[PDB]
Amino acid sequence: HPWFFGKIPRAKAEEMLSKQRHDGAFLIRESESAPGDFSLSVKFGNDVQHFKVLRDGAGKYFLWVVKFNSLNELVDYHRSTSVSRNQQIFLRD
Ligand SMILES: NC(=O)C[C@H]1NC(=O)C2(CCCCC2)NC(=O)[C@H](CC(=O)O)[C@@H](c2ccc(C(C(=O)O)C(=O)O)cc2)/C=C/C[C@@H](Cc2cccc3ccccc23)CNC1=O
Ligand SMILES: NC(=O)C[C@H]1NC(=O)C2(CCCCC2)NC(=O)[C@H](CC(=O)O)[C@@H](c2ccc(C(C(=O)O)C(=O)O)cc2)/C=C/C[C@@H](Cc2cccc3ccccc23)CNC1=O
Repeated sequence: HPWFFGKIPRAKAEEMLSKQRHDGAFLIRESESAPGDFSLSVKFGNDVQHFKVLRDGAGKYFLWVVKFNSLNELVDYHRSTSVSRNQQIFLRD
């Protein structure tokens, strides 16, 4: 879509997002090294972060595997992330 900028090099992607107002300004581009792969470049305060768009064996896309080592970690995550897939819900007594 409109966030998609195809073969824009990494450098010029950072050049571009660097001249943008707010944090979280982004685009997706083809990976510099990996044929058929995508990179997400995101303006965040003073730098540009680059993420590799991961794929699994079924061909789905993700940035990271969301799993936790404890119940505590799971609870702290979902105090700012919704527990529900279709409703916004957080946290408690
Ligand atoms: N989605 C993610 O990128 C979560 C990851 N990254 C991080 O935590 C980050 C998050 C932003 C703040 C800095 C640290 N980033 C990084 O580690 C890196 C850091 C970087 O910017 O060099 C990130 C990255 C590497 C290279 C590119 C590059 C390309 O595709 O050739 C490009 O510009 O097109 C883009 C991004 C990816 C590493 C891959 C990852 C290892 C890896 C996984 C799967 C496939 C390959 C394939 C080839 C090499 C490495 C990997 C580790 N990094 C992470 O998993
Ligand atoms: N982009 C979205 O937000 C859409 C969905 N995803 C979610 O709600 C999510 C992600 C956002 C945060 C809440 C959990 N994910 C999921 O629901 C899930 C599953 C879940 O329990 O978290 C998502 C999913 C299933 C399977 C894999 C698996 C594989 O594909 O073989 C793998 O590991 O790669 C991965 C993911 C199921 C989708 C079916 C969906 C039901 C469905 C819709 C349309 C067509 C079909 C067709 C067949 C079965 C189900 C559906 C429900 N999930 C969503 O609709």
